[PDB]
Amino acid sequence: QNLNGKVAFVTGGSRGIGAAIVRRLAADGADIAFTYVSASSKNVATALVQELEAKGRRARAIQADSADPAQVRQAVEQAIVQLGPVDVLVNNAGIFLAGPLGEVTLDDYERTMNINVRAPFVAIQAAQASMPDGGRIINIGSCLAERAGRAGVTLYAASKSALLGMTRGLARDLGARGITANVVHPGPIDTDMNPADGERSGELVAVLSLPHYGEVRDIAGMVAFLAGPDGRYVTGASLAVDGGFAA
Amino acid sequence: QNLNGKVAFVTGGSRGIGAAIVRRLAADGADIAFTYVSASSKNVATALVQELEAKGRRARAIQADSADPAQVRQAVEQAIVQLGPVDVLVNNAGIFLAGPLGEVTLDDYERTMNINVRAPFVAIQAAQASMPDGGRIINIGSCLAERAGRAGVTLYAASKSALLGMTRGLARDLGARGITANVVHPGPIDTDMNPADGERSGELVAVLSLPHYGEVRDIAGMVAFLAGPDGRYVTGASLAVDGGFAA
Amino acid sequence: QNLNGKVAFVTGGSRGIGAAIVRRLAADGADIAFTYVSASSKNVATALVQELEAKGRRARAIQADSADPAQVRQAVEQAIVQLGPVDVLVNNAGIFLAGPLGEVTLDDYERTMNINVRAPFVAIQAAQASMPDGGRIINIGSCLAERAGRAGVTLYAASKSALLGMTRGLARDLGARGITANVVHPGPIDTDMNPADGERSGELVAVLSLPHYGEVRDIAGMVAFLAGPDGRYVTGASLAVDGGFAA
Amino acid sequence: QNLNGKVAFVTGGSRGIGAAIVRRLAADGADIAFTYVSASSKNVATALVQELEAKGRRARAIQADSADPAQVRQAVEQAIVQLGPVDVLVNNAGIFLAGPLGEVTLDDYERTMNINVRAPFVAIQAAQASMPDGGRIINIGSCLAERAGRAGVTLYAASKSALLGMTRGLARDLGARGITANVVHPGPIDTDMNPADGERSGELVAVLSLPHYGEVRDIAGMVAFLAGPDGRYVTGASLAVDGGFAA
Ligand SMILES: NC(=O)C1=CN([C@@H]2O[C@H](COP(=O)(O)OP(=O)(O)OC[C@H]3O[C@@H](n4cnc5c(N)ncnc54)[C@H](OP(=O)(O)O)[C@@H]3O)[C@@H](O)[C@H]2O)C=CC1
Ligand SMILES: NC(=O)C1=CN([C@@H]2O[C@H](COP(=O)(O)OP(=O)(O)OC[C@H]3O[C@@H](n4cnc5c(N)ncnc54)[C@H](OP(=O)(O)O)[C@@H]3O)[C@@H](O)[C@H]2O)C=CC1
Ligand SMILES: NC(=O)C1=CN([C@@H]2O[C@H](COP(=O)(O)OP(=O)(O)OC[C@H]3O[C@@H](n4cnc5c(N)ncnc54)[C@H](OP(=O)(O)O)[C@@H]3O)[C@@H](O)[C@H]2O)C=CC1
Ligand SMILES: NC(=O)C1=CN([C@@H]2O[C@H](COP(=O)(O)OP(=O)(O)OC[C@H]3O[C@@H](n4cnc5c(N)ncnc54)[C@H](OP(=O)(O)O)[C@@H]3O)[C@@H](O)[C@H]2O)C=CC1
Repeated sequence: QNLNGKVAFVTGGSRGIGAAIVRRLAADGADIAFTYVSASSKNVATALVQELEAKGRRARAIQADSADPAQVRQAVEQAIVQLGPVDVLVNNAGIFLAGPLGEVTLDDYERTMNINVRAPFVAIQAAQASMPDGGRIINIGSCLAERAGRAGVTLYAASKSALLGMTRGLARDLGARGITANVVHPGPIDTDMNPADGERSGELVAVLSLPHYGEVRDIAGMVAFLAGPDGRYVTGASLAVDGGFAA
Repeated sequence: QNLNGKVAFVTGGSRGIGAAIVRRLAADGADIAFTYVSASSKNVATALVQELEAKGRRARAIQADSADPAQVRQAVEQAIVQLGPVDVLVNNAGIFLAGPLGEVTLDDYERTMNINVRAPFVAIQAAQASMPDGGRIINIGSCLAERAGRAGVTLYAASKSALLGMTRGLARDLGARGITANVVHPGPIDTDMNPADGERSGELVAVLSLPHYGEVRDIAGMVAFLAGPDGRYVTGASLAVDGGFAA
Repeated sequence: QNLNGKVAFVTGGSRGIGAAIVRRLAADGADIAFTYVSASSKNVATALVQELEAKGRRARAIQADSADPAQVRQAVEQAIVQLGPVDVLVNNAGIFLAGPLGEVTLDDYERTMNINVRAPFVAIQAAQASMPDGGRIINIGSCLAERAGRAGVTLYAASKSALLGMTRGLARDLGARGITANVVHPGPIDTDMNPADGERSGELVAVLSLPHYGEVRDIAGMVAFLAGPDGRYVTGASLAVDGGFAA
Repeated sequence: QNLNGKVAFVTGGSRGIGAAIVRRLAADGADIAFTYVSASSKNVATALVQELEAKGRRARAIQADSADPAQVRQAVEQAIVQLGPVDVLVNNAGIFLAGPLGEVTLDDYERTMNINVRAPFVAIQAAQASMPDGGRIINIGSCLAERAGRAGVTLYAASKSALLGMTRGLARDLGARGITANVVHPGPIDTDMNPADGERSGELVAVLSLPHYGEVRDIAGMVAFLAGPDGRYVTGASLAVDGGFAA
């Protein structure tokens, strides 16, 4: 289709929104490389690769801890060597540590900032060197980057709003090559990080414009749109897929 | 066909961005009704309708001056009886009157607010009474709504930023019915109203992230995405298709 | 006395937030002219003039229905004849019509748009020609301009988000003369229009960062800061005085 | 003296914007503690302290590299013991590293994020434990957090937009104690880091609404406003003092 002949790199592709993104981009015809960290995700990841090869797509699963900048850079470099320069980079892997402000530890701080901020920045730096003209960079942000709404999300909210300025700076840095950079903001999305049946799920739905959690395909479709022909003129933008959480 | 069996209504569908939207939504399978104002556009408008019928879509062109609240309301009422309840309402017709602040007249003001603000609001009121659950409302705004950037556009920017609160409030009003309301913000788009080769065009390209005007298909593609299945959880959002004018 | 020798114009200065603005600006040394609409307010307004003159300030009370553009223009012109060119223009008078979207009437729309949008533009257009270099324009917006948050405020929200684009275009139109233009956004404020003890008031406090309504001096203080020496480099900004409603 | 009897903490208080803040908050009557990093600033820092003591204020200058979390925490703890619990915390010290995206180094990343993001978070965590009810947190951000405008500022813009989410979450975390948290975004301000006569200054003045750089008093005045009685209902806000750079 419209991604035929293109290479996509997706951090966190083993499950949740990232697995939905890799499936959607592969269906659009991209060759896919994606990362995972947890040892418990190794089986899921190699099964995911087998599912994509069975559809005739090239695919690689790469273990790379986003907490470690060297591991993210190596993953991209390995992806480039095996599939070629990356056309679509999707920074999706994330961590959510929430709680009373006085209990936040330095490990909470370094871990959140390395995974949610520095890793996307390192993947971009590694990928951009050889990204073909008209390339795409798509960061997964969060509705909490633009509105905290509640107590207990200060550190997470700061890591995710760091991507706003990073994305706008990237759209300026790379626009002369036709490369676009956008950040997508999910509202509540039914995944393991945020189950739709969690005890907190109900008070959250109460503040949405649409009275329900979204689904992982909602995010994958926004990403597929920014990745394809229809995204060519969208850049530097914050695109909320949040059910009207912000309205 | 992502829009098969749906009805779409589009103000200002005879040329420019509005024409590209009607072609795109019909090509996605929607029956289309759209408005035009000048008698000079009557030929172009009815040629457009036969072009869609020749592709097997039902389509109707209705002459309705956006300045007149009854004409817009009657235009929507006519489309509902001829094509059925509208699933996709696209408020696109607009006027751009620019110049020194001291030279602004009351006719400039009433004409700008009647066309850019009141006409969409009237069209939404007529369409919403019978819009099926899961429907879509899409206002065409402007990058000048979020950043004026220059002298001489105060009246126009006020009329477009008026769609921001209107859209967010509509998302809340209609969200229990699954209906979404979004505003898309064009950057410079090569049209009759904004030619890519106008004498001021170069200084506008100079402040962009991507160094060229966009094209009418770029706005149409965003509209088609919000109109379809992948837009189902986007609501109350402002979506820039501006080449990074805002980055 | 940072406003000594300056003239202020305040729509709606007879009560609520506008009465607090005229009091605060006069205490800073401004000669003041302000408008009222209700004949029932003539006693409060002329009482307000008497209180200011007893403090040695020049003051004028001018009846001007904001629904009528001509009355606003003539009020500004009279203030100018009486006190000299206005240094500080404060657009405060406003109307709040809320309710179900299907019950909005054209009278609701016309009255809301004339009072909340056209009247400020007309006052600015009257005052700007002879506004001294370094003057100030301050529009009173609302937190609902940036976030509707709930159903029933669509029309009001659109009227208020119209001031964002108008204010940013004015900051461009007039900045070469040193004139600033800003919009202030009250959060819930205890006044006649929004009593703190209304039966609906409690659910609103529940979404604030500070757990209470604000007070009219909170807006008056923000206005005084913009009017005076510390505001000289602030222009085109949206300033929330909303108790953290948007946070 | 609206800050009488209160204690203020200001990182980077020896010169530029931070010195003007320490002078303004002391002149409003606060006892002040502030940090510096360079051994070369030790004379300037202790001279500033003597200037404040000569006006009758208590003041302490503490060398503390913001890059080092323990030094930042230690400085806040030392000031709490010496001057008492902090009422007004001003995170001002910052670093600007600009250049091509591909040349950004690990040290550029680590130093920018440790200084612009982590140090403010650490100062806040230390001060908030004993901050008196009704206190104020004021982060110094940048107009580049909200709009990059140009190529070459990606890292810096990411570090500053991180303060947006941090500030909004802090406002929720602390609002129940009456504490406010806001970010001030300077435009170009004539200092050592951004001299008003630099070769790049003219093209920058060309994109402003006011056609000149601001001055350090313009920033000190907005902080003093936030710190005082008139800021009591402002929280979670982004307040631009940018000459209309964003208009
Ligand atoms: N879902 C939501 O409601 C919201 C989500 N977001 C953002 O969406 C993105 C993911 O959403 P979601 O799918 O819900 O998250 P999940 O926790 O459900 O899935 C997490 C994925 O990220 C990967 N990941 C986590 N930490 C690391 C790491 N240190 N190194 C490498 N990979 C890692 C996991 O890999 P493994 O399987 O190997 O652990 C897994 O594939 C995140 O950025 C999150 O912040 C934004 C707003 C709200
Ligand atoms: N193109 C750009 O660079 C930008 C565009 N926009 C917005 O995008 C939208 C369209 O832009 P563009 O395509 O350039 O506009 P064009 O002027 O090229 O096309 C205008 C269309 O609107 C119709 N129209 C105008 N006034 C009325 C009215 N009173 N009643 C009915 N129909 C009317 C015309 O019908 P007829 O053909 O009969 O005249 C025509 O079909 C507008 O909302 C515009 O403000 C915003 C920012 C930048
Ligand atoms: N109150 C709140 O919590 C919020 C307030 N706002 C905005 O703040 C502004 C004032 O709010 P508030 O003071 O609470 O409202 P009030 O009704 O309490 O005070 C209104 C003032 O405006 C004047 N006024 C009202 N309508 C007109 C008109 N058509 N023509 C001329 N003068 C008029 C009245 O004059 P008279 O005495 O002659 O009637 C009165 O002095 C408005 O623009 C409102 O939208 C924004 C968000 C929330
Ligand atoms: N000025 C501008 O044009 C703009 C400024 N800003 C922000 O405003 C704030 C101040 O601006 P400006 O006054 O121009 O900055 P300056 O560089 O002129 O002053 C720097 C101050 O920060 C201190 N400092 C720097 N690094 C450290 C550190 N690692 N540990 C402790 N103290 C440190 C310095 O201490 P010493 O004296 O020991 O060096 C000095 O007091 C910064 O956050 C900046 O990014 C935002 C937008 C535009």
